[PDB]
Amino acid sequence: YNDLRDFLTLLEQQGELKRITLPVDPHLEITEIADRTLRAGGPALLFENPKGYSMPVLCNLFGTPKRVAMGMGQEDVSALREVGKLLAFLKLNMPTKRLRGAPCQQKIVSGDDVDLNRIPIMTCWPEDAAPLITWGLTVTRGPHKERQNLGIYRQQLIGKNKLIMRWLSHRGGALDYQEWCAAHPGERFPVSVALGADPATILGAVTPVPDTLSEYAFAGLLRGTKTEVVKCISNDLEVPASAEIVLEGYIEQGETAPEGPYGDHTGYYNEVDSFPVFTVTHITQREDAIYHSTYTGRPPDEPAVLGVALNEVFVPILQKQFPEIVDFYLPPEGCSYRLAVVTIKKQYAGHAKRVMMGVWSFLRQFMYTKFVIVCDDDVNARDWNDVIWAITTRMDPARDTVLVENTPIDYLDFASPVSGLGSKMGLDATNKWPGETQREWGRPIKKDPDVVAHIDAIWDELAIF
Amino acid sequence: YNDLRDFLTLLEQQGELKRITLPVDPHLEITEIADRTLRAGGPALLFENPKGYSMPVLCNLFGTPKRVAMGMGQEDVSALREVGKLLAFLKKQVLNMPTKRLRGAPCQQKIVSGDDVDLNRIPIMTCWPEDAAPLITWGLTVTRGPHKERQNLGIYRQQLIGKNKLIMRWLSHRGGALDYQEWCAAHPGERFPVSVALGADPATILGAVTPVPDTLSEYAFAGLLRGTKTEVVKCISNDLEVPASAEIVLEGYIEQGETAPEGPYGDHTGYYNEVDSFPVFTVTHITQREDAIYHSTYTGRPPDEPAVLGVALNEVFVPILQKQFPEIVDFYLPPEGCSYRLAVVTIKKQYAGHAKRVMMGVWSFLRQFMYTKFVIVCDDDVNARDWNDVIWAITTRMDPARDTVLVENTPIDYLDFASPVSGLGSKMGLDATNKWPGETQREWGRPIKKDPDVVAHIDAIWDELAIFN
Ligand SMILES: Cc1cc2c3c(c1C)C(C)(C)CC=[N+]3c1c([nH]c(=O)[nH]c1=O)N2C[C@H](O)[C@H](O)[C@H](O)COP(=O)(O)O
Ligand SMILES: Cc1cc2c3c(c1C)C(C)(C)CC=[N+]3c1c([nH]c(=O)[nH]c1=O)N2C[C@H](O)[C@H](O)[C@H](O)COP(=O)(O)O
Ligand SMILES: [Mn+2]
Ligand SMILES: [Mn+2]
Ligand code: NA
Ligand code: NA
Repeated sequence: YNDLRDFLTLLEQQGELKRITLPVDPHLEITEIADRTLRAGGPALLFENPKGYSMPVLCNLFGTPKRVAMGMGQEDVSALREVGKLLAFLKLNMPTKRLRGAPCQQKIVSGDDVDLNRIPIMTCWPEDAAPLITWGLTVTRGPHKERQNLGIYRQQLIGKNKLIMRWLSHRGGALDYQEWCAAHPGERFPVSVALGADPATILGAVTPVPDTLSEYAFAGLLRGTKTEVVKCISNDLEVPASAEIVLEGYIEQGETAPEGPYGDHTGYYNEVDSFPVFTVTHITQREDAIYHSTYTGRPPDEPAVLGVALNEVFVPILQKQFPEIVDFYLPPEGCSYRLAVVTIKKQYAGHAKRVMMGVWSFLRQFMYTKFVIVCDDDVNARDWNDVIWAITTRMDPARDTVLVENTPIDYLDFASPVSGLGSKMGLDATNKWPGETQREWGRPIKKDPDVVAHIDAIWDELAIF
Repeated sequence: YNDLRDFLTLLEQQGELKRITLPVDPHLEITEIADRTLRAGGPALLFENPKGYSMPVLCNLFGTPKRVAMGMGQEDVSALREVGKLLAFLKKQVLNMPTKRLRGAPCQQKIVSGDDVDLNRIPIMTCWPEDAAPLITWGLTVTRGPHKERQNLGIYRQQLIGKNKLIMRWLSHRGGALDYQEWCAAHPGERFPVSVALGADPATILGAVTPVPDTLSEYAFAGLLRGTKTEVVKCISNDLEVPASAEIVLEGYIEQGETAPEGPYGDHTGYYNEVDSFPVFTVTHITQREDAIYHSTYTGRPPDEPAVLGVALNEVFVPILQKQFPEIVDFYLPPEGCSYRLAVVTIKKQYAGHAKRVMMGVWSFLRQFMYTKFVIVCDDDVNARDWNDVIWAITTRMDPARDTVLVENTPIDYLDFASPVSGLGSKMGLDATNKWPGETQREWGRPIKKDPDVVAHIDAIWDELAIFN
């Protein structure tokens, strides 16, 4: 049973983990180092000597797509499509195996002894309001079913034992809380947060499984074995037995705090807003605990890289519905969800428009995607040289652009005319068939596949780089 | 005086030239290798062992903008901006800079003529699988008209159609085609002398492709880029002058009335153009160096070497645009947009609506951009040349329907089959600037700026951190 430490050893053996012994400040400096590292596609980083703390800080864990694949037990990034077919089928799944004891409860501190200032919580960007917890798996139950939701919600430090719980309203945690308030007026909402669980559990948290299903069950499928958990000390929620640190407590109904500003995955600061306060009554941890953290900012960042790997999971699901789709890609540069490029085997005049409408309606992850570019299958969706070529040689802008107004848009997207509402643009860059054009369309240059294959074979021997 | 061989030694010293000793076919395989190389921003390539020939093939010479700059003697590509300002002023007496004529030159060490001429001995490349035939792609075609002394140099592609016959595919507004057309009127039925140089020095090659006036010889502009007069030699069979340092020269004539169906050939748009008739160039002499090297390239789906050349030569217009529109910080036409079809412009925005004035300027000020169908406008925090910045701007600063300008029934290239009607089509401008009060009623986002003190500290300890190892 691989916990997180086993994963770090695996990475270190493969030159995918680097230990920093120099003094480095959790205030701003770690983010700067990790940002350079990620942008050059370097290793995961373990800062063994954070200025002013004894607990090492692990970050950039999932800063390459390879390391996301490795964290699901697979060799490479193409294996992620198979986990996508699996995800199709859930739309008996395996419960958790509850241990009687666990390393994450070796050292326990509670009540007045709780001090989150002892943890090397990072400050990411210069005008961020305060230190911010960024890799917490938040565990909740609602009042109406047994299912335990795991989510990643950022958490601002506001006291020795107070965090802000910044879940957006469509998240599992926020729905569970909202229902608890209606169904049990005035009663404290139990909550627990696990830091540094095994990678299958972490990636399971972030994969959008149904709300009906526990993210613990999915992680079991990725792992091949049941997720090992332990009952929390102060509530009936279960947390991963291998966790490095666990926070337990509750949300007092009505209690809220102004959150942020914080730099966001779009590369801008979110302005201040109110969210629930999470009161921390217990902090449990391993001997030798490692603090797992990250940051978001201008893309690409670790979330963006996670998001590119998880898009591979969705390709199969889309292809099941739309078998004409050859590839489907959401570039990191587009803030991970705002632009999609789709390639198809076009079969009839107008086909591109059906595909756009499918991207905008089929799955909710893409409901808010404001640019969609559709191309033929001779275009590599992942290369702007091909995509721009297609746009500039197969479109007449006014004929081939679809605009739709008053559509749902992310409420934090300041570029839309009104919060929550905006337009979308679809670019039909497919070759135009009779009916779509009265001109003689051009015959595109295709490569000889035998020449390509021969050059693949002798490429290393050629030794050009 | 740097000839081409000196340039290749310079490149090799800097890891910018790679010699391939493996057997490689000029039919299709070289193009494939060069294409991968260029798309990964790799070196120039010298295939020392082309399957079925003894003459090495040089390609991807100018596949990088750096190497275009190096070929003009410079560190970087901006020196072309100074040429921008110079070309402005002519609309400078010692820009009446002639050629220096040598008697004898390495390009005439080995000579072959009449029935001995066999172009099949040259490793002429076939670029794409459905191309009609092997194609000469880096020939500097030299011509004189009957009415002035000026020698025009152009690059016109030439299909192989016989042991001693090429098709001369010059479009009708080119210098060569005008010279020929005038010769026919002024000397009915007389053969039109023409010569083609392969593998000249880099300043000559780059000069050939610069858009100088028809009044001026492209040999004179190369002299300005070089700093010294272009060294030439008289041809054997005519009075035209070719670069002394050329690796190979073809001499001959066009027989009036003689034409051949040309192509299909794949071209810089990434499509095949269909068959069409052009004059036939009859080759009477082939002169060359000892150890001659064949310089070639290919055009196809961008980016290719022509596109990269085109991008470096557009730097010439930035200064001219900036004189008119000083708000413009950068102006870039990516190769992947067929070199002219999309432009990205960055500005210091000064008032609501500013992006729209700029779009209209791109579409109206200069003729080279009249036919540009997409324009993206951004602020000066965006590097116009990095799709990671440009896509970021588009996706964080636009509402698609509010911020997109479409205009219909505008001039479009007649060969752009994607427009509804030949010569007529729409254009799109994307305003991706930050929206000011008036343009939006929302509170706009404040971007994340780094602490310069943090950055500086990390620069200092970066090597000691040793993240790579
Ligand atoms: C990986 C990751 C995902 C974050 C995230 C972060 C990371 C590292 C941070 C901490 C660096 C900064 C932004 N975080 C938030 C977030 N979702 C959310 O509602 N609020 C957030 O603050 N997301 C997304 C959220 O965790 C995923 O969408 C879950 O799949 C939601 O699960 P649920 O649907 O079960 O609630
Ligand atoms: C660099 C380069 C430029 C080509 C070119 C090529 C290259 C490598 C080829 C050979 C690979 C394939 C497409 N070529 C043609 C071409 N112009 C033309 O009329 N027919 C062509 O076939 N162009 C452009 C043309 O040579 C330039 O516009 C010259 O500046 C013309 O000079 P002029 O204005 O003095 O006639
Ligand atoms: Mn969930
Ligand atoms: Mn000319
Ligand atoms: Na979740
Ligand atoms: Na020219």
